[PDB]
Amino acid sequence: MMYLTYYFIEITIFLAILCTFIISAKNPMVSILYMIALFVIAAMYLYLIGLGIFSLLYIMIYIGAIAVLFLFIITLLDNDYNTIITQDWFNIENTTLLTTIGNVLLTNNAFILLVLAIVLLLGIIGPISITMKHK
Amino acid sequence: TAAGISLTGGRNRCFSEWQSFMHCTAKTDAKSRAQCLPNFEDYMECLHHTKEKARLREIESVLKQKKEGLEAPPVKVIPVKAIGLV
Amino acid sequence: STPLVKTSVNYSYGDYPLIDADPHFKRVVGYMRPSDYGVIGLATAALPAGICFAEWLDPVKGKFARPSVKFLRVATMLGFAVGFGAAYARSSLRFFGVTENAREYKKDEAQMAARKAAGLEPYGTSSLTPELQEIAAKNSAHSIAGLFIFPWFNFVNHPYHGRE
Amino acid sequence: MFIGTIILVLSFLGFVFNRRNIILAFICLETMLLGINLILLRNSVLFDDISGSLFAIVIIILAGVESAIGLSLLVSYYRLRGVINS
Amino acid sequence: MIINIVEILIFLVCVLFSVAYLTVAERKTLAYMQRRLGPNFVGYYGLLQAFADAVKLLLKEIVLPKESNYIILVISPLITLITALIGWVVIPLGPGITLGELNLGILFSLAIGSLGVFGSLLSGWSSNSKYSLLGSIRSTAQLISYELILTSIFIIIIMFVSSLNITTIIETQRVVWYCIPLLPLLLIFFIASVAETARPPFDLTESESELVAGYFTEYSGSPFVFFFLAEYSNIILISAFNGYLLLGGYLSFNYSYLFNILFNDYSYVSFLFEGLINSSAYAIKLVFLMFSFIWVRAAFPRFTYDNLINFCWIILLPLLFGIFLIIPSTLYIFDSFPTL
Amino acid sequence: MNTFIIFIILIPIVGFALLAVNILLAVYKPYNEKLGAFECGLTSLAFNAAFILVAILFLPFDLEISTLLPYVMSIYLVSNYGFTIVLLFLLILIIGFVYEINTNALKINTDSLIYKL
Amino acid sequence: MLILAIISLITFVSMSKLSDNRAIIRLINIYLILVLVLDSFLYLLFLNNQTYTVMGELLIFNSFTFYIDMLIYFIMIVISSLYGYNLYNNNLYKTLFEPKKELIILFLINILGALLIVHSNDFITLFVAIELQSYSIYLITAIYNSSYKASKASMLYFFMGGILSILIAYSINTYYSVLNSYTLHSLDSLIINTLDLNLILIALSLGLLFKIGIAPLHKWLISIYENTPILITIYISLIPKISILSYLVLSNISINSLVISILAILTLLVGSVGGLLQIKIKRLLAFSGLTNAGYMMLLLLLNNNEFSYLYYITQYSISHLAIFMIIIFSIYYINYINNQYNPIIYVNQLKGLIHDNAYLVLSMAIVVFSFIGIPPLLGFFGKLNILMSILNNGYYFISIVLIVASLISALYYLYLLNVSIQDKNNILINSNETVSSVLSYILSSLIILITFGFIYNSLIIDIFNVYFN
Ligand SMILES: CCCCC/C=C/C/C=C\CCCCCCCC(=O)O[C@H](COC(=O)CCCCCCCCCCCCCCC)COP(=O)([O-])OCC[N+](C)(C)C
Repeated sequence: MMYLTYYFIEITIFLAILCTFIISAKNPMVSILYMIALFVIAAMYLYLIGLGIFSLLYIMIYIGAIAVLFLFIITLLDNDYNTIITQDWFNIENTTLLTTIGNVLLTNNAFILLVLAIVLLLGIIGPISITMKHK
Repeated sequence: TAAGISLTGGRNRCFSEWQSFMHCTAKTDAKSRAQCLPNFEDYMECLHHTKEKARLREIESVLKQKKEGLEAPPVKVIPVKAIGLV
Repeated sequence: STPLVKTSVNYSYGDYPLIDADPHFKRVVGYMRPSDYGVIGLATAALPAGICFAEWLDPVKGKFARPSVKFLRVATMLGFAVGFGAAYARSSLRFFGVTENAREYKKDEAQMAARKAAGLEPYGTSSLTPELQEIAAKNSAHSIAGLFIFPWFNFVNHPYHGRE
Repeated sequence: MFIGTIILVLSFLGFVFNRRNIILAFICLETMLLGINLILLRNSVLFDDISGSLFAIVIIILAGVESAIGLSLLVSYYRLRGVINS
Repeated sequence: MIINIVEILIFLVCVLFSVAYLTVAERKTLAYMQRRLGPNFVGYYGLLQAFADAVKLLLKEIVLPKESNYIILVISPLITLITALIGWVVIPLGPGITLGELNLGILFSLAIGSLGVFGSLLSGWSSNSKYSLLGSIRSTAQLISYELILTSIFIIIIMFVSSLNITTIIETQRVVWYCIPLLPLLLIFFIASVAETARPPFDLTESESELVAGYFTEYSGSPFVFFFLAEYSNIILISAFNGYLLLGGYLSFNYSYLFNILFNDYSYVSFLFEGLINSSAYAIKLVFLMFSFIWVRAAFPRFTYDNLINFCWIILLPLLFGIFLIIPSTLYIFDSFPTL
Repeated sequence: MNTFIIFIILIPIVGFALLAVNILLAVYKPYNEKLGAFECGLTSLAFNAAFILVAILFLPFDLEISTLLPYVMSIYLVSNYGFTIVLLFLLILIIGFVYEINTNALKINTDSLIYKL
Repeated sequence: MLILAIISLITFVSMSKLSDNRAIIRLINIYLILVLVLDSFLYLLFLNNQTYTVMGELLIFNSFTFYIDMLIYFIMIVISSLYGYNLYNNNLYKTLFEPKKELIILFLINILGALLIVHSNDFITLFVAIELQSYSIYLITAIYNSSYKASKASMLYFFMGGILSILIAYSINTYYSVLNSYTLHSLDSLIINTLDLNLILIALSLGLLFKIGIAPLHKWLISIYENTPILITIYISLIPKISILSYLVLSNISINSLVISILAILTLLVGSVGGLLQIKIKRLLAFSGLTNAGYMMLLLLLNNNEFSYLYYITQYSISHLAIFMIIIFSIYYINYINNQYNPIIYVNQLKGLIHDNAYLVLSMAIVVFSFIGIPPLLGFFGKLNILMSILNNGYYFISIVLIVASLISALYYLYLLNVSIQDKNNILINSNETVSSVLSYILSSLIILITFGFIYNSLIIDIFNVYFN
């Protein structure tokens, strides 16, 4: 019971080694399904280290979009010490990881955001430019 | 830049000694810069806990080489359900 | 409008005195000289004149033909953008004390004195909190240096203008 | 640091010693980015610093656009040949 | 531990039986809109119809075609059913009254939803019947395209709340339901929830007339049970998303006056009565939505693939980006950026 | 061991139990004619660019939509500043959307009869 | 201006027909010229070597980056002229050189990526700019999808660039893990003495340098350069080199690095020796580019490399543009067009060009002797400044190797002139056709710069002493 949550980190690590079955898969599909399994293991590990919101974002994006594209396309083509956790009360707001990321990304690094807008603009223009034959 | 911002928008875990070290590097010059090497070791120490781990290593090593009993107010581990019991 | 961080005072970017380290967009457009409007007009004329002369030199389809009205309209639009960027840059450079700025210096002194007489803030009141004001300042300070790459302006009434 | 490192190295070796297929190649690219990001995020947590997580978000987005462009390139490559013999 | 078990069994039984009876309710409602009766013979008033179909299908042989990946063909329906049911863990029937009280409840809903295209994407590869392949590619396209609309409406709503806890989003609606200021957004969520669920008129994915049956052409027995169950459970769950994003969830009316008349102190009677009121409000909203799914199925002919893709990417998505621009603009104009 | 994790564990067990009931109770008599794939009763691949293109353009647009999550979770803290930044971000993306519309990216005999007298 | 151009151009190219491509490209050519001339006066900001940190310490602006920026605009102007104007008005050249619909937008976005690489003050900005440039350059490689070789090239490029980008991201994150920082500005002499960052910084440098194709990872890039359309190769072989090299020079993270020393030596040897047995024009030019990238890599081992690097990169950009343009012009006099993406392929196809166009061969001679480094052409002074720097800093053996590599590469530089001044049996008698005025004027301007730049050397050093000191 306590050894479970203790070795939970080491279990995700072992399953990740094992899943990286991706290389040895006879069928590339099967390889893509094992890639999805690896991504779920990654989401599991992310929650354990305290970054669950990232577990959910990974599920949303890499499995929800990137794995979906992968499958679409291929159907179509032929350190032993323990840390002290201490409390203090200086934080009166309900500020989480997502709020802080929004704060810094939209104020301290607005430039990075607009450059990412240009990068996504590229991610739109390019595929159209090379997969479509005009006129 | 986001340097110095913690996961909750405050100051990160290792801000204080970093800010002390910057107070150094502001006051000193290139010739005098070696003058606060100490602030930089403090910063790297907060970051990586290396001398702390070494000190704990020597403490554990000598502790496990001891058969005599220890008479000091001890540390007790309790289940999470048992916080505040009795 | 109290600064949260320490700034240099009357720092010399050039041979002339400093008026404003990060001037507000309204000031930079407000202090523009007739020569700067001449620059805007010259760019606005030059860009379609440029396309027409280019067609003269080396016709696109062998035989000379005047560029269509769509392209000329484009040309005017983009030329005005380039001219305005150039003119804004000239005015801001005056503000930093890099080009000659006697007229702008006097006009600023008068405007600041009038504002002080009225009891208002020298740089106006901001709808942002001071932390967002420092962040806006650190984002807009000397952003005219990247005029070639991206346009960025100061639209925020912050107090970090580098004066006394 | 451990799970991310091993995903990175095993995906790299899968990429290099691929002599089976190009899809394996795409997948090794993606999983390398995964391992990089996991190392990054563990470091972010240990430092209680937001810069690590900000760069993790940016990697996520850029890996998205990179996957989009790469699959578009593969499709354009296929359009001429009809078959991927790797 | 015991209380946790009892809560989970109660919730699970209610959800499974509600899905089972939604099928009967669909048949009966369509029947009465078609001047006929629908199931009224298997069980009193046809109330055991769904269990009859269930038992039959569980006694049916499983056929694994020769060219098929049998593992994938059997596991794809299983994963789609699991995700469809996992989606229910965050749905509240009252303030904090849910199996999972996550501060990232919305993000959980969206993620588990995005795990919903894999049944369609995988079955075509597993069946190998050609009809299944065409259906699978077209479905994957349609589903992802409309998932975009659903995610965009989620974002627009969070613009008003600034929270990813579902209960908080519901509580903010005591002032007004969000379907009042955003009526056009509610219409689009219905049109898109119909499409994302693959229901008529947008049933191109498994339309019998264009393609016999659909991706499920080859699914007999329990795998067919799983696709069926996942489809109706997803209908109810996306009606739930609609309910708490736009219809105020479990909020009906201010019953403070009434409770002060009836009771004079807190008691298990009053807690139960409040629980019943909240749950009844939320369940009546769910019932109106399910009825609307059935109504739209009764009234309209199907779209073509080109038609629905054109819809989503040329009529809906521009409007949603326009709303992305106009909602924060209205917040800024009136100084009403919501606090955390 | 809260309700969340127990429910999450419980669902796949129910799925596997229904599957095992089917395997245990149903007959199983495969033969060649039954194993054939069904295509209207008798035995018996180029695609269009827009098929590729819907899928491929899903990923950038999904990323655009999900890039607004940090914004809507921090709207008040970023005030009228972040507001303007996110307008610029949205307009830049809207430009790419306009390009997509005008190029008609996702979309898939009138001669007269003349006699030489 | 660049962002505004990109936005407008996306709108127009959406709303314009395929026949308007060249007119659009002429429009942008003139726009860039106008920006270069009207906004040049911003140099004045950089007087006394004044440095500015901008965008919340993400971007850094000094005289060096301003100069690199102007140079990149000049290169973009020249390169866009080749697409915006027809050499000849015959059917053959309409088939040979037609601009794709989206090509100009890709060019501008890749230029933006390069400028953001140059100005990058923080590692997040560096990585985003690297990925922006890498993606745009993948697409530019792939936009001519009728070519089998171009598609194969774009795919190989995608994979090699992806691996190098992962190496770069790994280096960035290791630097973060050790220092909890994303800026090199946090580094100081005390910090470098205290901590061993050598491994991390060299991994970052190597990840950047293998993207411009330094040995022993050259061959994939030379193959890509060989297999792309010629007007694409003129671009993709130049801009990434400039951006990456300029960033590395500005950052100075590999001073006296033993590994960079060995790799620069190896790059010189492979670029010089390996280009000898080449028979294809573009492979010859790619090995030229490899040797010159070696010459510039040497400058990453020392401080105060700004003058030598700027002079060398400018003269190299001019010589590279000019030699590609000469190869382009010599197409009109070949008797066999190999295909529509690469009309001329083998060096021997220039044989006897002096009998068809004497002054084209004069220009060719001038550019070749610049590459060899014959004074008083620009190439000589570029090599002279580089030797001055490296000998001032005690790189004796590397100087000897540089001598030897220049000697060896002179052989396959003169191969071109050798076959060009030989004699061809069928000699042009007459022609009504006129080469386009604009491109001929541009080629002439480049040639005159290479020939008579040295008269301004002392004026240039005087200006430099006030803007970079
Ligand atoms: C009316 C505006 C037109 C200006 C357009 C400029 C376009 C640049 C395009 C290509 C670069 C091409 C050659 C650049 C010249 C360097 C200027 C300079 O002096 O270099 C210094 C720094 O020296 C260095 O590190 C070394 C530079 C290496 C040059 C190698 C070539 C030497 C031979 C060229 C001879 C010049 C031809 C004259 C023929 C009559 C930067 O000077 P600066 O930063 O103060 O800016 C100058 C003031 N400006 C903005 C108004 C123009």
